Amino acid sequence: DNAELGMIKPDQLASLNQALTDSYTTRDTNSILRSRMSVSYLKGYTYE
Amino acid sequence: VYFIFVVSVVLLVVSTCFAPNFYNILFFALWALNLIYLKFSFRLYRGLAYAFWLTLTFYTSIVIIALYIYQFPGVSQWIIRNTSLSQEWLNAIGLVDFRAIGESGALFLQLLAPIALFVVTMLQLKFFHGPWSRALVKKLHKLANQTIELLWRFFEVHISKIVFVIIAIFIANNINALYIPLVILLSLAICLPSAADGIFSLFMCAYLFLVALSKMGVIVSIIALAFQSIVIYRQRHYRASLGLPESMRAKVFPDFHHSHFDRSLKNAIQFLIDYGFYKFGLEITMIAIGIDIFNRMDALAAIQCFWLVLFALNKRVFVRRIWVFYVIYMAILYPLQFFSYVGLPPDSCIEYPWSYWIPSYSDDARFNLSYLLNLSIYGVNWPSAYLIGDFFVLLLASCQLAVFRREGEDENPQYDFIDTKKSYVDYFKSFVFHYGHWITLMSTLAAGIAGTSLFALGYIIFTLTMLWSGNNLYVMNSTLRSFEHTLKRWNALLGYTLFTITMKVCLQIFGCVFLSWFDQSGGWGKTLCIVRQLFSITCVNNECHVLKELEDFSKACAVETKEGNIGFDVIALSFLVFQIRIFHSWYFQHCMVEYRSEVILANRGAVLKNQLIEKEMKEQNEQQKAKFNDIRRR
Repeated sequence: DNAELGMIKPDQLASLNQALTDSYTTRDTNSILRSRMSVSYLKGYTYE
Repeated sequence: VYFIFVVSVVLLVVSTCFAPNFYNILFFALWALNLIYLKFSFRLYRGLAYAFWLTLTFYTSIVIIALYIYQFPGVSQWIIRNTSLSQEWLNAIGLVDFRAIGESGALFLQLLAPIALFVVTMLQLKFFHGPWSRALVKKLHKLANQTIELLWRFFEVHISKIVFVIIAIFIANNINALYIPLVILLSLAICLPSAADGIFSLFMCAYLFLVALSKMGVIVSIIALAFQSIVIYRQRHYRASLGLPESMRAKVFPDFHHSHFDRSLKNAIQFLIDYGFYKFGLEITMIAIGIDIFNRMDALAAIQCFWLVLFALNKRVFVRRIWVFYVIYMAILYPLQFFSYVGLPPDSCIEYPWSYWIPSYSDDARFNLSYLLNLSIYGVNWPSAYLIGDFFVLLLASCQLAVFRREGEDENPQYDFIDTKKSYVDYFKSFVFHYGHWITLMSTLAAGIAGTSLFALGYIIFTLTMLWSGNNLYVMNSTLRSFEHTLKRWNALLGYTLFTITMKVCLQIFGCVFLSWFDQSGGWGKTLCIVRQLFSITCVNNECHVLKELEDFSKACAVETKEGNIGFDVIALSFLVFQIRIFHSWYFQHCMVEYRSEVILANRGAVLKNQLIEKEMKEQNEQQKAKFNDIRRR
């Protein structure tokens, strides 16, 4: 609970998850695959 | 008979397999003049036979003795002092002291190679010039001779065409200054008949020579047209050997009497495609242009977009002459298209006023536009697909044009045939033609459904309405409605496909034009989006850049980025127009009328036969079970 070693609020997790998806560009498919893999990796862990 | 070819190899090889020098570039030139003189004529063949007799050999021997005497120490400085020749000019000559370098392995290479070429060329000169200039193993030999004759026939048929393709992928790969006056003469070659084949080919041998001299892969082209002239001479020699006419016959030998092609498999197999003649040219060019539309996807292709429309909606005899204008309207587009393509090979110092006319929108847009109108831009690297496509369509048009010049043509389906009901090859072809009007023609329409467009919905509704009515339409032969129905089909599956493919280029150029015409606050372009969600959308080409504002607008718009008509539209159009000029006549009408009577027939007749035969089966199975119970019991 202390600031030195604290948990992650759902607000920060939601913001990071939203940030992960918007980093791509419409044309490039490598960006599509990268965003797919990164979001799949990130979503594998709950906020706990 | 062929050690002259083994010789050939050696001279060229020795001259060309080490650093270039004066001796080496002089021999190369002599080889080129020898090939040119062979190209000139066969009495020139006899004269070049007289030649070897007196040249290259004495020049090879005196050069050998000169380099040998120069290799001695001390005499080099004496000669330098006497003749006042600089050392750099002596190295350019090639006469260099190898002992001072210490590379003893260099000396033996050009002490064994020129001597070997000398001895082999004396052996050839004193031997070959007499006889050559004067003129189940047995089953295996016969088969080998048959295959040799067949491949020679195919070569003399289609080596003339190959020399065009093997010379054009070369220029397509690499473009420089020393190619501009070549390709134009190339455009002047196919655009004219064979009456100048001896002259224009020489025009090749004169220029690709000089560009090689400008150097200090091309040799593949040299041996290519040398082999072309070789077979040209050899076919005439073989014909004169057997007392055959010297005329250049387009038809090798009427085996299956052309229209008697039906004969069988290997019987048709040949003129089946050999006499492709007509089928070939016409339908395949309507397909060469279609496949070219994908390779271009630019505004330059928009001009030829409607030229095929000019053909597809009129009878062949109706627009016979205008297509003769068309084949020459592209015979002159390739040369100045290439002329613009090159522009200034190394560099220059001059500006472009087209850009000046353009101002106040975006820098990316003018680059995209200049790419789409396909004219010159400094430093832009271009692919090679456009050149090959234009080259192939030009050849097909010229071939079909020769077909038309050979003969032309002076209220019903005029052409008709006869019946015999099937034949292996035709058995196969007739069986697939019977169902072709149903699944082969409409699988392409199904691909059009897969084409994920609003125009795809246009296909969808039509085909759904056609599946119910046309089936009963063809099988009944509606009186005074046959030509009317076929015109309906023309407007239905021929007019619509071209009518929806014609915008497939200008809508994408619209999407590629002056950056933005869609992205702000309130209420205009959410309905200009509902249409741009499927109308203008991909504007896809593999060379473009965008800016931040159009990057955000596209992020909002969410385009799939796959709308090119290559997948589903062109291959449907091509099938439809491969069908149009064929099923409008020939057996089609026979089979179309074969569809009506059969109705009444199997409708009220084999029905009772069927009920009766099912009761008949019942009877046999009944008796069999009775018997087995008896026998099990017995």
